[PDB]
Amino acid sequence: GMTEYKLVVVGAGGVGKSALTIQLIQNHFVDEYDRTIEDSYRKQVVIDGETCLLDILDTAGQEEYSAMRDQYMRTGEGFLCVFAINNTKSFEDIHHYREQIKRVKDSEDVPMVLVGNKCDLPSRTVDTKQAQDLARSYGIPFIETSAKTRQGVDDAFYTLVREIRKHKE
Ligand SMILES: Nc1nc2c(ncn2[C@@H]2O[C@H](COP(=O)(O)OP(=O)(O)NP(=O)(O)O)[C@@H](O)[C@H]2O)c(=O)[nH]1
Ligand SMILES: [Mg+2]
Repeated sequence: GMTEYKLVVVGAGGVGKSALTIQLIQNHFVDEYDRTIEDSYRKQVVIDGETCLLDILDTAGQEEYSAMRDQYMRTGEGFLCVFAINNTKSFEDIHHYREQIKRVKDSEDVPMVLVGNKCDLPSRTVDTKQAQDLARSYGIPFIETSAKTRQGVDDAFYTLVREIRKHKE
């Protein structure tokens, strides 16, 4: 049968977790206008020649909401850790999300991808090489994305699936 992947998108408020998830699943960019909440989004894709089902949990970046935190972190198979390249604080916050995940999973080897989003904007304060250097320290892939243009979006999620598959040997 088809394998399903429970992917969890985490990161600071406003970095574009929802917009990435909606661009991946629905192929359009949300900004000014209203939208209905779902929080869990599903998609069939072919990655490296194997069809699979993606189940994406789009988490809140507000720290005051975390009832599901140890929940959705416990049920997730891999994590997209998102910061925005114009938000130094959200890049600094990656450490805290990676530590939360490691604790909840009780593992030093959790499938994860570091995502630097909003790479269409000119106001960059996080250098690509600095984020690459951090991802190398963790041993995980780094991808730059734009939910506005779709640059990198498929690649970020598919790379996470490839990390889960590699882990599962
Ligand atoms: N220029 C640009 N703006 C983006 C990009 N991704 C998201 N945004 C904008 O940034 C804002 C925050 O995006 P949103 O997806 O709601 O962020 P979030 O991480 O889910 N927020 P929260 O943690 O509050 O749930 C929105 O105005 C959205 O249009 C991107 O790649 N480029
Ligand atoms: Mg959101």
